[PDB]
Amino acid sequence: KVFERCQLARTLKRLGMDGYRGISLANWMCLAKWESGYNTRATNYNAGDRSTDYGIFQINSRYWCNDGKTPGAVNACHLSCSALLQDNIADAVACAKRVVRDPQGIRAWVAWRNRCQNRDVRQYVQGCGV
Ligand code: NA
Repeated sequence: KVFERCQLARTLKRLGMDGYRGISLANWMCLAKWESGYNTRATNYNAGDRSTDYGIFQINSRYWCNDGKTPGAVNACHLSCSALLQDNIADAVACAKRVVRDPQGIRAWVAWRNRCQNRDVRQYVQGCGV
């Protein structure tokens, strides 16, 4: 599924993402926008280390989900990476929350650092009723 902007903002708010571990909804929107263009079935294979990024948040298989084909990988979210390719984003949200419970927080995603950190992200939630 490719979410429209505001529908995703409300979906995320309903899932308890607004202010989760101090991360505003606008930051999560900026993250999903730059990681996948709000696309839940997005995938990116990293030929360099044999891992793959999954879903709307492009969560990596080396540490977060199990896809059975990533060397020496772990599964911190305790999910099959398949769960991160569903139209329903509940599991991807549970996993994204798990990611940010770690020291880096929202900084775990380099794209957030490149396109969201110290930027005016208000535009991502404007007019969505959130
Ligand atoms: Na894994």
